[PDB]
Amino acid sequence: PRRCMRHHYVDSISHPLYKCSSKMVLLARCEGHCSQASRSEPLVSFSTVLKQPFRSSCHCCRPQTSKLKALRLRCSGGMRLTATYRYILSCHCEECNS
Amino acid sequence: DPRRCMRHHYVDSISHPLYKCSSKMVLLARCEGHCSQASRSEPLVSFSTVLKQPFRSSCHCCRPQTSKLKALRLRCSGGMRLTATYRYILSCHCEECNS
Ligand SMILES: [Cl-]
Repeated sequence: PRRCMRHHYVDSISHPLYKCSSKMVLLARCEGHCSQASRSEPLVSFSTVLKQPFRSSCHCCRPQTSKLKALRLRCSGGMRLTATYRYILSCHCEECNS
Repeated sequence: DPRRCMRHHYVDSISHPLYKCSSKMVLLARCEGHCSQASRSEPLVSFSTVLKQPFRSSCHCCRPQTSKLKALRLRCSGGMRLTATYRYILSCHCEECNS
């Protein structure tokens, strides 16, 4: 089966540079195999050599809708610091380059 | 031999989209298949104002790996000679959507 599904997991958010207390939060990701085949066929040009010579279709498992989240970290030096990220609510198969 | 990323041959009629021309039949190739790799998309974290692209993604697509540039002269009604170009695909493979 393993089609484009939404998946829950937990992770701990840290600042990549500063020293802060790890806060762990529930996240979601999209993952799976879109059923549609991907394809790529040549375009014909009477004007120029084509910068992009190919017409293609490719479906990828991506977030369809998501909710923005804020997160404050207790960072050393009495620093309060805030992080943003998007909690994924639904996933779908979507064209690689819309 | 499953339905994976590979080359397919077909003959196609080349014609100008605007001008009247004597069409030419040519052998073409395209890529088509199902890459084994699962696609995925995860949220990114940022301490700036919200990120414009909030997700890091992986997605493999069946694309031309190698190709040969072709040209073709079409005879057209106005006595005009029109030259088309296209790429003859030589090999296909699964490649990341972004690049
Ligand atoms: Cl010529």
